Amino acid sequence: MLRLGDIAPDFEQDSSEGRIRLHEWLGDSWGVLFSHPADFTPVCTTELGFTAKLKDQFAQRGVKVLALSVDPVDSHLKWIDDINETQDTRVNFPIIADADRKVSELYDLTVRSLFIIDPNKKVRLIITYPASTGRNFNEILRVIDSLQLTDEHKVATPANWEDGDEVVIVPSLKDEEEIKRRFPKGYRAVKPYLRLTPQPN
Amino acid sequence: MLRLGDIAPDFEQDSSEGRIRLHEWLGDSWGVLFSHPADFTPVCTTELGFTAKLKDQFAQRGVKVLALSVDPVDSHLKWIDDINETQDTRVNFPIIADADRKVSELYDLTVRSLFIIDPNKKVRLIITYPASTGRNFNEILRVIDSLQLTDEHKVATPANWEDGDEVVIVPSLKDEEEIKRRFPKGYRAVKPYLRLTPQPN
Ligand SMILES: [Cl-]
Ligand SMILES: [Cl-]
Repeated sequence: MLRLGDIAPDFEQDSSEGRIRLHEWLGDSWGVLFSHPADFTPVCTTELGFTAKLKDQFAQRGVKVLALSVDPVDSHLKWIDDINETQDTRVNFPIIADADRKVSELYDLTVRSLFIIDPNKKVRLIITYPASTGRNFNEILRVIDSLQLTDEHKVATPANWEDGDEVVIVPSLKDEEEIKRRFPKGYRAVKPYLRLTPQPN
Repeated sequence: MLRLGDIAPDFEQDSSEGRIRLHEWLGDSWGVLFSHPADFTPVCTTELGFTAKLKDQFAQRGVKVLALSVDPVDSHLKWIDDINETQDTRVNFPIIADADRKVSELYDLTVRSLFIIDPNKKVRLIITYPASTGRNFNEILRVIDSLQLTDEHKVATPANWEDGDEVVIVPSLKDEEEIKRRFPKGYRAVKPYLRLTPQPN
């Protein structure tokens, strides 16, 4: 029902780091909300492990990270021992306890979803993966870079774009003077609808 | 409404390679159905370009690839010139023309969706990306490898798993004799719920 461009619903809820008021807690930065169906599940253990190891990577992009599970806070803190010990890491982000299902109803939640939330609290990507298959975390960082650049500049990122790669002038932008103004590096109209420009940063 | 574990609805429809009866056309292999909102759009041009370049990669995994757009077949064939010329590639897969919206209603279709379909015609992953952001195609191949392995073996793939990496005994499998039987390479119970085993292939 929740979809891309909708506002990520606010909530107040207990976490392994205390009460989180989502919109306040995010403030200015981008957000990632990772859902886990249960505590003490194996793929999720490796996922959180890896999310902890990429803390520098998210902070450097001004991204704040939450995890969400129905199990209570005291359970999350036992699991954080498991994750720390087995994944050789330190969990350094909040795990929400949704023991009343307050957040789970709002985000329309065997599959596990991930929501990327922008500074205006808009949902910018929903990724749902089945229990069988852990996530690739390079892909969420890449997607965040693309999202940040395309909010600041009138570009889209092509297939197999990585931060720094050549981009595409967004098709809606047709005014020649505004293009000249926004892209001093210029562009190659390899087709009239395919205007390739250096990443303008 | 369409979801993971549902059957990918069958359809007969015109394509740049002729009439496609999806279930027949897939037959035994895995499927990827890539949706594009329109022909002659820039990100999609790079996406199809790249899908064409990975034909060896999909075939080697016994995966068949379709693209879907509302524009008519004669339009797809003009666009295939554009894609061939600008992407330095040869489009070698069918692009469905959905000029009656027959397929678009069935798959519940600015965002563009991708459906991974197994040999039993079940939907195994839905990925929806916004217009701003081209896909990473390493990630769809990785996901396919994980899906194929977890259908054949009672394992899940951990975070940042690549074909060959160590996996996890699926949590539902508890019978010790059946574990011994299925995993002669053995496993490390680093926790009772986190049983790491070599990729059994
Ligand atoms: Cl690249
Ligand atoms: Cl790996």
